[PDB]
Amino acid sequence: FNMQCQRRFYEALHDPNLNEEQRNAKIKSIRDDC
Repeated sequence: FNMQCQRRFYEALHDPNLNEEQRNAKIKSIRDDC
C-alpha cells in the first residue's frame, strides 16, 4: 500500500466504463496485490 495503490483505487472508483461487478473486482485486485 502506497501512492500507486491510492491512485489505482481512486481511478478504479472513478471509472464509468466499468460496471459494478468489474469495478469491485478491480478494487479487490488492487487491494489483494497491495
